Amino acid sequence: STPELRRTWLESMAKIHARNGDLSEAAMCYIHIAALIAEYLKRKGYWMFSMGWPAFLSITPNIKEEGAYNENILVEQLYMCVEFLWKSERYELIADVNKPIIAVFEKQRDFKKLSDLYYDIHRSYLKVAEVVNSEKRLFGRYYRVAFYGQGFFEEEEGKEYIYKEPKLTGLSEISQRLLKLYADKFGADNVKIIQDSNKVNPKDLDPKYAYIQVTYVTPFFEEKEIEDRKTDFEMHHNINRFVFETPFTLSGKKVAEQCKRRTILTTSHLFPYVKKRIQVISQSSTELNPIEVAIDEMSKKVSELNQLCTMEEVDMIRLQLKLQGSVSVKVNAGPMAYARAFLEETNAKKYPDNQVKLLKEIFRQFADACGQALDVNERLIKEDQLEYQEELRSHYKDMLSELSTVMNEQIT
Amino acid sequence: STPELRRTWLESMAKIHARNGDLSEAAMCYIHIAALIAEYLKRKGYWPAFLSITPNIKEETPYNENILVEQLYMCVEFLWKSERYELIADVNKPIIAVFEKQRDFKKLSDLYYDIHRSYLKVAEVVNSEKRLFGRYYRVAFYGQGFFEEEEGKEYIYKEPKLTGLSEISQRLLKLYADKFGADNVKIIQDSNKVNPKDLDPKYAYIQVTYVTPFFEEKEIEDRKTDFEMHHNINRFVFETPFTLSGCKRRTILTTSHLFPYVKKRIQVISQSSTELNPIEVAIDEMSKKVSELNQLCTMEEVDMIRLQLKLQGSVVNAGPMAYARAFLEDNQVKLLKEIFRQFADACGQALDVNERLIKEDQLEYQEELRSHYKDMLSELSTVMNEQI
Amino acid sequence: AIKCVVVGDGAVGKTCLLISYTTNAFPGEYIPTVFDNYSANVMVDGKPVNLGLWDTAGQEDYDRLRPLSYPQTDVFLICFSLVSPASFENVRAKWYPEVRHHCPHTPILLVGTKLDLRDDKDTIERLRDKKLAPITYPQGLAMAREIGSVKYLECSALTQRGLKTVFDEAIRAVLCP
Repeated sequence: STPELRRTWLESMAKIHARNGDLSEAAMCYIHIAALIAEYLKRKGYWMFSMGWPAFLSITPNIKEEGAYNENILVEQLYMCVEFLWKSERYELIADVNKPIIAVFEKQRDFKKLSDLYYDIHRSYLKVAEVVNSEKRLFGRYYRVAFYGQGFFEEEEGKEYIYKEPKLTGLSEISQRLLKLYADKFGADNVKIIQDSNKVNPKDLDPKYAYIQVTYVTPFFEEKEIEDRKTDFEMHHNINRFVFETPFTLSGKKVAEQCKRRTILTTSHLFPYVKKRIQVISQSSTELNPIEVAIDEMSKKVSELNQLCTMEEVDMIRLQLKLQGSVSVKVNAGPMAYARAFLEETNAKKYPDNQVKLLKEIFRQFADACGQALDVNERLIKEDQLEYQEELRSHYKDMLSELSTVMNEQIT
Repeated sequence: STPELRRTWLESMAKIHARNGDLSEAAMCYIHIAALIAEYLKRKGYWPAFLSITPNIKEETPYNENILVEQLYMCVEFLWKSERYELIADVNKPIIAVFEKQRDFKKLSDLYYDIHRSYLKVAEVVNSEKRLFGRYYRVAFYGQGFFEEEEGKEYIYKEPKLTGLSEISQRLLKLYADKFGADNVKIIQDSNKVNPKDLDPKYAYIQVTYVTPFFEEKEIEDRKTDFEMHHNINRFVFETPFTLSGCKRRTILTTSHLFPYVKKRIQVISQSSTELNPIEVAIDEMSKKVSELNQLCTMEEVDMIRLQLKLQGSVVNAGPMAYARAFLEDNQVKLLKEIFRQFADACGQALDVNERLIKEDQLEYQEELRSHYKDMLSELSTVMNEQI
Repeated sequence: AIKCVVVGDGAVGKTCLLISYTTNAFPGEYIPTVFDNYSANVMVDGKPVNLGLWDTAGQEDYDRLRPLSYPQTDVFLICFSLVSPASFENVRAKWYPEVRHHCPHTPILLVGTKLDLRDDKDTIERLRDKKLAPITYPQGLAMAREIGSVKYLECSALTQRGLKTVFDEAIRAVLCP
């Protein structure tokens, strides 16, 4: 995209991203633009201080994507970048970008500026300690969209994309938004939401109508990465793969016949990037039968209750609900439908053991904490709500009894 | 192998440097301590990685990360006490790598603030005479028949503050004289040569000579700063001028290690001395002249009366009109370096900086010297072709 | 920090709706689970908020074991589908008389679900066999105003229409009464 032209793209893309709340990406735009000139000035040999364009691969791997004007321009661009991060609630990466700034001030020896350069790095980490893990910061809700239609869409005639919508834009917003944006450019009626979630491709669409698959997705990681991605920021910084659990239940949809499919898709360039959209490329699916998901989804509501107790706040409203979901089931199956189908003596003879054994330890830990939960709900009930909690432990104590009959085993 | 107990030598050796009030040698101990810990946890997988700090870190069991940081934490507080502020940064530089991985944050902050406190504390004391690192002295005892380290050991000592020559010597004697032979040691006031058997054995004898950490030309560019003249110095040159043998000579000995160090003195490995041609003696003094004034103009908050005197001397019975004897002919010209004489002229850029500084009380002492200046200018600049 | 009840006749899509909202996945495609009583956080007006949802049964045999959780709630709402007006007849009489009996002065917006079907011909064809189907927003606004409520909202299960706004005005009832 030549040196002279690929630069002008980033600038007006920054002020444009700046203009309409695409902060993080406009921020990313400047530190990604500033690497581009780092190599061009390396390519004329004008001189990690002054090491081509990989010194900005520290903050993001897609900084490489810019390689295929003077010094104070290189520092005016990071200076403009760092502030864009300061508004984009991403206080962290500002440390990894003031390095080459310092690496030149230490070369020209200024001290006062290096002083208040090292101050604003402290003025960031401090604001982090009251932001990080307070769930105050939020970007979130990346979506998985795909266009399908030949003789309709030009450049994006089919590719599968991944939008980063902002704040708490739910699907009611983005779906109505894409529908509306494209319904009135090819006539009403003929603009099908095509809510599918399944890896559609058969194109049994009667090509007189145009489709637009949409399906929420979540930054997906493994077991070893989950120790690394502890807080709320670290999971949004540089994400390869997002996963969405898609039900493929036998026949239609909705204990023993209900199954779901995790389909992960990567994103080529890593979020956050310059342009808001970026494509998927592959949807590898790990299918989970009605016992593997039972193990994993009944395990899901276990760690969650345990996560409202280590919290310091613990809000009287947010607890009583999730335990009603745990102890006092109404207008839903119930946590015991898992026991009778995959744990009764007559059942659980063809399902392998150790599977059912892990289902035991999850079941107990889900109990011993469930009881820890009702005690906390006794600490902030106050007044009338006490007559209620008297019923909660009742439903819970009975839940222990039935668990003991299906399992042929004593439950304390 | 071993001295993994002599890591406690240093901690002991440090505490005496602290008691001695010689702290710039001391902080260096705690670094090599944490430099030695850093290889042992590297060999067991739990090393010269401080090469930015000091290159002579090559000369470097229950150990933890916490014990390593506590080795660093108690070194920065020596640096900040030693007034060598510039290095707090390159030191606190990988203590953050393990605090960012551990993500302590509240420590990442007030650490990144302590390093902000450093660069704001050096900008206030740089270009003040407030920094007294120390003084350098080449010594040499030749107790071949006495108690000489190996033979006639010769190696430079670092005394703190501004004392020396007289202070270091008369302290060195009464300290060697009680373990040696009282009134059997020698002053040895002359610096040049010194070769044994050329003085009868009294069975002791020690030498003392001031020295300045001499830099080349290529170095004087990066060594523009105040602390850079006293960091990573492998060599000190002392000027021994015969002036007549009745031209100037100069010995530029290099030491083995790099100041600073755990001990106040270190061994030399090469004495290198050269006599300077007479016309070569001029470019050495008249150029040292040129920079002394540029340093007084720039500085800001200039010592005032110090600025006034320096001009007063620049013309003439003994003035820097030495070029009256360096123009009318004389030696290997090589452009005569008269352009180095031509740059010293533009130090007339001083008189203007004075012309702004005084009050109208000396509003005439200025035109007065601006006349002795112009009279010494083009009029005595006739022996150097045109005028400036 | 907000509590919020979901009343209504059984199979007024109460669970069918909330399942589809708190997990963005489009209705009928909701990845199903037990537990019940859902919640999630939503961006409204300017501020973000955490919105809590209690599920209630319209299955008759769970009366008396229903009202005990109404304690602590800060906004109420009653769910009827515009599909079967047998729910609409039964909500003036079963659920407003139930709100006067527990927390009788906390706003309870009644909402119409399953609007999508009000233009479906194959259901108006089963509706014409018994000759009933429409539940009009004129009558909807009026039943809710005479039920002293704050708002009635024609919402839809699928097609997403009508949705979002409901949970928004649920908390917008709390902020600006």
